[PDB]
Amino acid sequence: MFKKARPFFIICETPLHCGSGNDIGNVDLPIQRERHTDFPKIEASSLKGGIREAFEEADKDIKVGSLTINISDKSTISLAFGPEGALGFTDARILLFPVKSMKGVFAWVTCPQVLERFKSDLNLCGVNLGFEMPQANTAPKDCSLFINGNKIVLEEYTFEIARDRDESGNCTSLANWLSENLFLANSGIQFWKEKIKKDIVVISDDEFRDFVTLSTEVITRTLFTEEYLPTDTVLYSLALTTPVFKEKDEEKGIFKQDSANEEDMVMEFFTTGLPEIIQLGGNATIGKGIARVKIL
Amino acid sequence: ARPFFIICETPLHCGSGNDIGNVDLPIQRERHTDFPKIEASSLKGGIREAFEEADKDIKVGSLTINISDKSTISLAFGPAGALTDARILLFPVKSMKGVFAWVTCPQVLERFKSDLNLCGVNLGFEMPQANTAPKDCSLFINGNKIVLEEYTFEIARDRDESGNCTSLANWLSENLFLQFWKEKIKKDIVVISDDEFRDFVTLSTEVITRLFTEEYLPTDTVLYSLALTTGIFKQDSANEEDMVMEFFTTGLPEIIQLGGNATIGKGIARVKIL
Amino acid sequence: FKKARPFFIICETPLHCGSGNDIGNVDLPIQRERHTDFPKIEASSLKGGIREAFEEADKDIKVGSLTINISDKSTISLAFGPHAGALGFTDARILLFPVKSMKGVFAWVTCPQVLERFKSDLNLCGVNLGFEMPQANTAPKDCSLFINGNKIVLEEYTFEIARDRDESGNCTSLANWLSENLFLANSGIQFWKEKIKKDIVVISDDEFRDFVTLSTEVITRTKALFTEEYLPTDTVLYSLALTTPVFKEKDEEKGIFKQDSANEEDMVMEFFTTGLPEIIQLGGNATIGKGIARVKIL
Amino acid sequence: NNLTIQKSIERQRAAFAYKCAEAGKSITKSKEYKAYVKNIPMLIKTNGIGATFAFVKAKSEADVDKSGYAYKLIYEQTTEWLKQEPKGLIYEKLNNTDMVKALVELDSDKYRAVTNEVLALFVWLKRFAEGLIE
Amino acid sequence: QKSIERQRAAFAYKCAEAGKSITKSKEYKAYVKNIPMLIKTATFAFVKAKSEADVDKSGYAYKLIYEQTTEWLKQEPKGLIYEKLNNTDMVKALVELDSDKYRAVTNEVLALFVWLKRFAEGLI
Amino acid sequence: ISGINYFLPKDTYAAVKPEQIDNFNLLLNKIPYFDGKKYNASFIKRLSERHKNSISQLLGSGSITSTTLSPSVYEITLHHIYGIPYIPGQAVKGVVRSWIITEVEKKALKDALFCHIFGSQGSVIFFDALPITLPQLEVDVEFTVGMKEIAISWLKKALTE
Repeated sequence: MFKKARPFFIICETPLHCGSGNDIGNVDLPIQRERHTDFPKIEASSLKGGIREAFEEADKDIKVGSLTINISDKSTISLAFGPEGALGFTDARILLFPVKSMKGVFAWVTCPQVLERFKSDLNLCGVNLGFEMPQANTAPKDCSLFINGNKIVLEEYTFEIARDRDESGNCTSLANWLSENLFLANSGIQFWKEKIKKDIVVISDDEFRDFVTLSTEVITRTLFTEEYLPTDTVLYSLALTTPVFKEKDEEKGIFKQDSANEEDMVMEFFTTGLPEIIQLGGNATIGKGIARVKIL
Repeated sequence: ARPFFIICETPLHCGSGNDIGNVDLPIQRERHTDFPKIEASSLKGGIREAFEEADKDIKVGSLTINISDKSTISLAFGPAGALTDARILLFPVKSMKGVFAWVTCPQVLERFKSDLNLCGVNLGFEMPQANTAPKDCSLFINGNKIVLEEYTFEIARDRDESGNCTSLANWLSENLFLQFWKEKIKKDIVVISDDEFRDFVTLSTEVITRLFTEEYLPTDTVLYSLALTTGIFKQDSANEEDMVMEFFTTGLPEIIQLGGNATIGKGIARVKIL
Repeated sequence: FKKARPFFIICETPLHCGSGNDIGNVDLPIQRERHTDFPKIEASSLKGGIREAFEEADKDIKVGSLTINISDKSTISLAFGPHAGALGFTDARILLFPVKSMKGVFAWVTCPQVLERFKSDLNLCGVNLGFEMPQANTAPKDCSLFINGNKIVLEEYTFEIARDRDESGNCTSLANWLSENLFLANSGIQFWKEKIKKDIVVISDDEFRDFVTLSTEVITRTKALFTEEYLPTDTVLYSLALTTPVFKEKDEEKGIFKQDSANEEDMVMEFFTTGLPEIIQLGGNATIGKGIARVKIL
Repeated sequence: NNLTIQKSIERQRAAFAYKCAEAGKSITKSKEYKAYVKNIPMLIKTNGIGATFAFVKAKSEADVDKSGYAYKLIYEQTTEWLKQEPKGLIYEKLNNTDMVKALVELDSDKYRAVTNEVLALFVWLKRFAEGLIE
Repeated sequence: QKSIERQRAAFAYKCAEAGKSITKSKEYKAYVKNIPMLIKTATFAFVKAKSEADVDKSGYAYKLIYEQTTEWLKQEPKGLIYEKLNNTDMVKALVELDSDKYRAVTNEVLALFVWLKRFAEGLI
Repeated sequence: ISGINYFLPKDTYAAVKPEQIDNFNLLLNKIPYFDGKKYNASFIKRLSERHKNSISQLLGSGSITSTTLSPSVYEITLHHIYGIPYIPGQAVKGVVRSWIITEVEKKALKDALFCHIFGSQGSVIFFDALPITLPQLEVDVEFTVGMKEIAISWLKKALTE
């Protein structure tokens, strides 16, 4: 149905709380989880609302193909995201999760199921990674989390993790690709880029679920208690587009080009004007939910 | 005919109208057993929407054309074509060991064996009896017990690969997928008793509250259907159904959109022909 | 979130912000970041403290071309909230931490991760420092904590650090920038003015984590004989103050914020940045004189 | 017809929770018991079952009129449930040892099953305690 | 068994059960709770000094804790000091390490007593 | 080595000697002495000046009335960072309560004056004092800054007793 797709990551800068409504869960205000795996996610509705609000409040001028256009014009947006549509988004899933460590302070943990889902989702958009995913209990060659041999000590647990040699392994390539495609062209952010090259650990799908479920921030507000996603989480999602829903050429705005389809112009409008920071989730009045978005 | 098995990739929600119950936008259900299903008027509509949008060249019979031909689609399947209702075969449920486990009742397996026999397929092994699990299952804690959701079931593993459960798991792994999912499906397939199955499919469906509540089918669900057969491809004549079915099998794209809310990525599914 | 600015918090008396029982070593631990074990103040507590200190003050302020007393209840609801307010705040994170030193009385500490995060936060507010964050185990050019040539010892433990060579070094630039950002521009508490420009020490994150996990003052008490945990004196924090155009429909209800010259966000920012007291009281158990922190907007 | 196993367990959880709530309301410090029953799930979430119940054991007070009697009652009640609810996962140990001692000699899977069991019991225990005591 | 946090629990409980059946018992609880804070502001040397080997004296409590709080360090999961403790005494080893190892052991010892404090009040 | 110090484990023994420290908290507490069988004042003044100025600026001038009513380790309330001799903080409250309870429970809990003054919804606020005399004050063998009506009077009388 949809014609074009493009992956785009989401990186949290402060704790994020995409409310799940209500339930009989332990905490009073829980985050939204997949029913059959208990992995956190962000529903497409909240993400689309956030991106729409970020776009509408902006004020700039961009070149969509061959014509100048301000990004804040009501008519264009209404034609793009739909009437108060031609553009869409998919539910955001969790890719990397931070967990406390004895050495290095904090480490990122992912599991084979998440990586396989990521690879499958990257298939719809026509991007081929060029290497296989890593096996369970593996870490890059230059990992620094090791203490006294092969053992790693995350939280209160101790997993026996096998290093990788020869710099050609699957896990090292995964880490290098993430470092080289998860952050914009360098402008001064060197620390995170350097760290992500060495502090990734892949663990079994069972334990990764033991985390996440019992390793999320819990705060007491004034009484009722809330639950949040830790900072430095990494999520991914897709943007889907289709030709505009119209009948008359003069009613399509700038998206009806002389020699270009509507879908490509819509995609150029989206990717060439998306802001650099957006606000997601609830409780935004107290600085919770800011996030960074990169397309690649 | 040809059994083509649909598998979900994102939560799938087909509009069932309205209700005065708890959920304010339920999903279509079988009128007398509450099993979920997809209406043919939506499946065929979505497949046609995929065909009318695709663009490629295939070879059917003798000649060769592009599936975008308005005439070809207009005639082959619908403006009335030589070419049923969707059924649920597996369902995911949370487990303490293994993250998730697929569960299916003996009744659904009997319906499946009935449905396939029209196409000529002969599985050759008796369907597994209720309360059984494959030989290499990874859902067992303390040996004789599994814990789905927050409850405990008692199940007996098949001692040898000859049994029914292992054979069914192997056949499902081989036929269903053209690597991780194939490796898993051969190990995690439980068969609960029929009565307990209805509870899961009625009180274990995702309900995202955006104030009102919607309802979607969980991801990684497995459904199956039947496609039967009977100008540009006129040829000397339609040899039995070999023409229409050939066109259908050749033209079926790999990703299709079903149900509503498609503007927010819901309703994507994978189509494979048995 | 049209506009935002940063503002520092300096503690002068023990500051405590409890968080549940959280059964542990100390019977009343302070709030701690989950995935790094650093201390922090939840945004709700900071917001409540600043609102309280805003309510009970009294003084005239000027916003563009009008005058209003900051204690009025007609504007507080619009600014802070009873309609979500138009002036939020971000949680407070730890930037510098004082640990006992043998030479120099007391030496501050910090780690590269904290400084990198701080630099990232200032980028949202259109502020660029103009130099590079220093690397681990680096101290200013003219430090006075040294003993035995190049060694330094804070607490029982011992550390090896290397000094700079000239003014262009990263540590000297960082110290010089902090000096004219963390204290008053004019005369004030200058007894610490030159100690922050000479006694900052940068250590690898692994050591800083342990320092902050074990170098918290623990002043016992009776009531029923339990313990307590406090953030040492002279701790330095930071946070971001956010703003947005007011949430009103009719142009009459916008209050003093709506003029005929500039936008609403600028007026809200002027209100906040000219209507704050240079001293405040956060935390808890204030009746025993615990917790007095200065506040300085950048 | 017979009831599905998915409900024969809920119909037991609710009954046991109600009985525990009434037994708690009987004692002289019902307010303290009601307050205490609302904190354990959060403590389990934040720390873990073993540490939570060790702490609960710590505050136990012998006399029945002391403010801490509620913790002793909670210890005993949550000890009774684990004998029956898991269907024989940890029964063999509780017969001759204190519950906390048993709860530290288990593997990960049994630990997570016990955690889920206790949370499921408490979702009903606190639900009835909020009601029967004002 | 494979979790560090649950490993200290098994040793702590058996440790406290060794406190009972001793003539001077209520004393034992007093020093158990008094140990943590002391380490905050060498500390074992104090404990070593005040030891007396009799089984009916108010110093036996340090005759247990010292031997009890060294057996744990032999079974340490991270394994900070195993060989050096095989042919020496705790104070005779912790005075033979460097700055880095001191912090590692410092946290480890203060960690065990947390469970010892809880279990000490449970049964004592 | 061992014996006198029992600390500075090789890394920390060098580059430090028993008579080169500059902070009494460490010397008194950090390095004990085992027998085998059992300060510049400019800072002392600036600390008090800053404490007073801060309590002043935050507090109303009218509300508080200062009232001068006062001048290793083995088996010494030193400020954790500064390591000076005056960090009572709460002992002012404790001494006042002990003096009045001993001098003056149901009877103690019958007069409103014993519901806010020694409140227990606190209203009266007591601050930890500090040095005022730069004294060496070696051991041999504004002390009250209450603020928030008439309370330093009750406190002075209690202290004298």
